[PDB]
Amino acid sequence: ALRGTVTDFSGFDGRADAEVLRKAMKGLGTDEDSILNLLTARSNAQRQQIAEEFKTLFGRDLVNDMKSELSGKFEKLIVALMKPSRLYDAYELKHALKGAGTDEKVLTEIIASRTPEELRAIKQAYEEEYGSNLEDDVVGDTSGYYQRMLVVLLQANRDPDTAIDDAQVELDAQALFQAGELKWGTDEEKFITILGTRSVSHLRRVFDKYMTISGFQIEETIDRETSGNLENLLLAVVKSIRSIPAYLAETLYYAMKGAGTDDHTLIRVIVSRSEIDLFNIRKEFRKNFATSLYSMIKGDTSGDYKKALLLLCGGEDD
Ligand SMILES: [Ca+2]
Ligand SMILES: [Ca+2]
Ligand SMILES: [Ca+2]
Ligand SMILES: [Ca+2]
Ligand SMILES: [Ca+2]
Repeated sequence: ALRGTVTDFSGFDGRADAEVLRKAMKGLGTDEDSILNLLTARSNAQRQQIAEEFKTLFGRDLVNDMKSELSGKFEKLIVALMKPSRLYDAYELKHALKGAGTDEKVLTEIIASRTPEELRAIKQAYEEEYGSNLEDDVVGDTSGYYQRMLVVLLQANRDPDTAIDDAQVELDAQALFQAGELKWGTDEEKFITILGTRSVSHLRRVFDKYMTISGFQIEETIDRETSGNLENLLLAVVKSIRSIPAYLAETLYYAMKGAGTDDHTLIRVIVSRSEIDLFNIRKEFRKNFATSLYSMIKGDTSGDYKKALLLLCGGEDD
């Protein structure tokens, strides 16, 4: 079902590749084309072996050399591509948090689209890497119901997917109805508990029944009822429950759609999902925005950046 765009190379020889990267960097200037062409053609696992061979062959650090050679968005793109899979999200998170300011958009985006299983792994990796607790870190950087919603999510405790209980679907839909529209003010607590812990197949049935019952889609009530970070967060959770590929295909679009471009987001989503479901994130992008992801990047990006990007994504028509 899920499908990425980048895969393992068939005739992979880590040693050969490491040499191609040395030549491409040795001497005056760089062959940014030889780098971008090689790296976006190997799975992330293979990129770790290549970086291994490079050290054992030349006693040099691949990532550090490139950090030295490449620049701007291309660097940032290659540097993110080199990051080990099990550590990238943890790396993006630790970076949204740190500093004086936080990037809630990253916290929301990562915490909402990632499955419980991935939330757990992301949690282990984060701790072993920066010697800190992810929760403790988020809690300390956020507040209000936004913080509570995140923490509920960080528990990666969401209920399991069993046969749907109708009476239970009705009870939950009616509960959300009374907690928002039929209430003077909002009972965010109920939204947080039901949205953050119920099983996926269940909540999907709850979204429909709630529409039937109120004439609204849960998304509109959320918008009518809430505001700020909690709003964006809850919209993010509802979207992912419906379809992560679609929710991510949507946040990518809004990164480019605007005049400029949010390269950070554009980079993060493509890289992070390249080997998970970037293929599906592609279909949902065409179906809902009429354009293929390809053509959209092709128009907003440039340089080797644009070249690497399009090769990771690929597929002109979607
Ligand atoms: Ca050089
Ligand atoms: Ca540089
Ligand atoms: Ca209300
Ligand atoms: Ca609003
Ligand atoms: Ca633009």
